[PDB]
Amino acid sequence: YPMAVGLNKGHKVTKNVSKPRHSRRRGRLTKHTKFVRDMIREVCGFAPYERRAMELLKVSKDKRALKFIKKRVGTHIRAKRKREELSNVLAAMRKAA
Amino acid sequence: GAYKYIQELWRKKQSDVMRFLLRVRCWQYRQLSALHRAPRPTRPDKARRLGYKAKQGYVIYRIRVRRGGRKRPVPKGATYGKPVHHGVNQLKFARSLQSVAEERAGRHCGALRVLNSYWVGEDSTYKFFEVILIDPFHKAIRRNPDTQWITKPVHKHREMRGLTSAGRKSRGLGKGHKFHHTIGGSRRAAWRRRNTLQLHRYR
Amino acid sequence: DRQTATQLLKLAHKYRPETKQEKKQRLLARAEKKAAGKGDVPTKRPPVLRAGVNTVTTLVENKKAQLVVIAHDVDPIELVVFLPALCRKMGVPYCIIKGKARLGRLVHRKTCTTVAFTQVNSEDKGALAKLVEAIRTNYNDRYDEIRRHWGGNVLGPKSVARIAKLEKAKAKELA
Amino acid sequence: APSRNGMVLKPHFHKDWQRRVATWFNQPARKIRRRKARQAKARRIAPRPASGPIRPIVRCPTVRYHTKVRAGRGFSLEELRVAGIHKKVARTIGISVDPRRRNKSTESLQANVQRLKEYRSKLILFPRKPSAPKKGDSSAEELKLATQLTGPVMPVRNVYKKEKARVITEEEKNFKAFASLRMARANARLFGIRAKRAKEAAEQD
RNA sequence: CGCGACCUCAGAUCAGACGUGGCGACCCGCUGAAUUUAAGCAUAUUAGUCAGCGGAGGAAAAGAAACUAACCAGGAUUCCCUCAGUAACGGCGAGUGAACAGGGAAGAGCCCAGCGCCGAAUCCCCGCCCCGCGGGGCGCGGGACAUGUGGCGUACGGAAG
RNA sequence: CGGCCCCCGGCGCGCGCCCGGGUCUUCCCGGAGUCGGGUUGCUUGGGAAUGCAGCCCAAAGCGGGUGGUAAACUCCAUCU
Ligand SMILES: [Mg+2]
Ligand SMILES: [Mg+2]
Repeated sequence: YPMAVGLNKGHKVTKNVSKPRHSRRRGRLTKHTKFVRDMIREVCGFAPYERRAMELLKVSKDKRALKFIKKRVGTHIRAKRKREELSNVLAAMRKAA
Repeated sequence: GAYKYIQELWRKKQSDVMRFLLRVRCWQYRQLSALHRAPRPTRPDKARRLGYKAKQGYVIYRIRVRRGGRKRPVPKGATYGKPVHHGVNQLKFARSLQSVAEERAGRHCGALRVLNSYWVGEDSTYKFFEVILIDPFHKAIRRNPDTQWITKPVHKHREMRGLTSAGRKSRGLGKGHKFHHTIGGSRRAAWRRRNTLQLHRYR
Repeated sequence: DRQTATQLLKLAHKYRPETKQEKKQRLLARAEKKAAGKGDVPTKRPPVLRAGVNTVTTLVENKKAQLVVIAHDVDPIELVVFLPALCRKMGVPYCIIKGKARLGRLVHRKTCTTVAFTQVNSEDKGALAKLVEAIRTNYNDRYDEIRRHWGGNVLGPKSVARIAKLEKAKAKELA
Repeated sequence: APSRNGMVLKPHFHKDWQRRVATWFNQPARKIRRRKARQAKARRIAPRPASGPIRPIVRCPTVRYHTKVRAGRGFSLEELRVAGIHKKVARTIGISVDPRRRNKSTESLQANVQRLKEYRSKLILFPRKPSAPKKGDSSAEELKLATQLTGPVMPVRNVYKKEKARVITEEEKNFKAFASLRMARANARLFGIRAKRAKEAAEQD
């Protein structure tokens, strides 16, 4: 019972299951490159918007520590990929001790 | 794997090991002249990913540009216009400062074609840029047939037409719905194509 | 110093890569033998030092290196700044020699910024295996002694004498 | 300026318009110019056809136009993969290649795979000096004509099912009606909300 | 201190090359008003045009998706017909105002940096002769560039062993 | 229609370069003061900012851009 409107829309056609394109894989971590960026946060250091951000994250507020990165890195969804990995580097500096 | 370390170290320029020599050679460039010849590109990874090849032929000027948007060159602010046209002090100059840097670097040398350029320093007033050049008529560039695309004479003065990487960022073009403001060729070609009257022969 | 680094520029000197007048005539005696003799392998190991950053960088993250002779001044300061921390992390030793143009004449070029060791001759391995200890004593045993350290921040000799004269007038008051 | 009953008009001649106008007094001159570039091109090359390569079969984008068939751009590799020819070999054989085209059906995929081998069926090649690596005899007994026209294998072929005649059965004449759409649409804008009202019964506890 | 290696630099009527200027019909980048219309007139309009300034070519610009789509999916750019004087903008006034679909013209595709292997297998100049036109070459020897990285294979449609 | 002169693209000896294909195994895989956000000017039909530019803040890698009403969550679509 095909129908062009509703929930199961459209002409019933079979679907090809096939290996995805190679431009579709852009930002996989690829272990050679994780070795670079883990070697480099001990030869270069951190920034002064995140030296302060951990020392609000380790103690006082984590809403405001989100809301400090929210103001200083662009979007809200970029700040939930900074805050919960500022805490991770702070975790492996705390729970490796 | 060396240049991947040079890339990623340079891409963190607010840490303290970077912003020391990020700013000790802001000072070290501000005492030289306005336009200048560096003998070798002072960040080698970026210049060659734009197309530098360390051989005979290329030459790498760093030049200086004063920062800030343009002030309207009208005497005593008297623009003599309707009140939407009194813009003396808040105007922003729709071509980027990186392409002004490529212009006067390519303006001084008449015989040097320009490939593209990149960012190497800022004070508060000055905004420095290396500019990498290509000599057309050297025999190491007139041979090597993957570089003979620049000795062709339609690539004379790729700034004052706006054909570099930095200049064409400000032309407005591109593909998509975001850039069909300029959907034919360039910005004032679509204005001819839309705003002409295309009466037929059997009209 | 110039004394411990005397051996290193003389140990490496017999691993100087192939210059012009011997590259021209190594192709020839291999050719004069090729139509007569059919030798399988003249050089099973080349005892040679590698040149340049983009060779020496790769040969540490495969651990194919023995020792890293690294230079003092570079056109871009950073070009080099990761290579001490990279070799300590992998564990291949490194030493910082005076002048990027003193090791440039190990290879017949102007400035070569790094040389490293992959295979020394095993009959002169003990010359390498005597001074590679003192190299990783000075550097790789001292990473958190060298990583922490800051440089500069010392006043000029005309602006420190007027500071130290004020120490007289307090140590005169306490007399 | 307006009078008794008429249209209200916005004629776009307030802008300067007499300095960009384009009379087509050369459109006969441009038609018989670009017929010389088809006469003296299709003879200049080869017994290769005019009107370019083989294009594949392509079904249109708009809901408005998905019921119809169009000469597309290139067989997007996969049709070169199921039929098994090399991609950089394909565009010197006379087969167009469009790599950024995808296939998310098996119905449409074999619709060109048979088409490609059908093109490869009606293809004859000229080997250089007649040692003939993987081409047969004298030139298909001869080339039989010089040039082909308006597309190789008639790229429209908007075919349709006969579907001759049928007996209306019991199930077919009772059910499939208008009320099968009003409840179909009612499971389009009252479906996500009914996912949420069942969460109300899982928090009633 | 004297000699030397480099690094940043100068000087030259050094050897050999190169750029400026003119035209500007079409093209490219930037700066760009007012008369006019609104029956007045400040937003708007005229207009991103006139003028000004710089860039070239026989065409230029554009270009091989950081796309259009939301169904049975299309597939670089440019141009014409339609979309359409429509969506949308506007003292929502005066007025300005695209694009995707669809049909045609033409339809050509590709390169690199980077990650890696090959003992710089790369290039310029200089001198000799091969030997050929009105000259450009593979040979033969000598100075450079270059390891802060030349050349082969390589480009995301995957690639390498 | 001829004859007369000069120039064009396409014979064949001596030049010069010169192994591709399908499966399996493993390995590699990417452009930063840039993307984006805040504000300010110009601009567009682009309307809760379409493009452009200045100044500040300045990224990440299952990450990023887009999906034409600001936003948070949740899948997906396409692209690199
Ligand atoms: Mg030089
Ligand atoms: Mg001309």
